[PDB]
Amino acid sequence: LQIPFAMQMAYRFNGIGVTQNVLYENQKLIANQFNSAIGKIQDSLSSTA
Amino acid sequence: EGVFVSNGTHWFVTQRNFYEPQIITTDNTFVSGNCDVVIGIVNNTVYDPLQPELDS
Ligand SMILES: *[C@@H]1O[C@H](CO)[C@@H](O)[C@H](O)[C@H]1NC(C)=O
Repeated sequence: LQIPFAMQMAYRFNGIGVTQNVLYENQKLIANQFNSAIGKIQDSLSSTA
Repeated sequence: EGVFVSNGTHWFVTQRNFYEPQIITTDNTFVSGNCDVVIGIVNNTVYDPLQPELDS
């Protein structure tokens, strides 16, 4: 069943006991922190065999 | 405890796992802040159940 990804992450936030407005009010910070954390996976594997 | 959903013209709040649409109300919703922040917020009325009693 399709759902917009920012609304899926708002459900993932309710699932951890954080109110879902915390995601919609911080969405660009949360996306930046995620994209940065995925970037560190590339660097860790591109060095630490 | 739901999602906001539209049949194309009207807006309803639904429980997330079974389609049962309800009128959007102060009692099935909560406030936080103002419209300037949220990416993709929509304009629709929210009903207040006190007012048509207080209007008696
Ligand atoms: C969805 O994307 C469109 C552009 O294709 C944008 O105008 C709209 O505001 C977005 N809506 C939501 C709910 O993110």
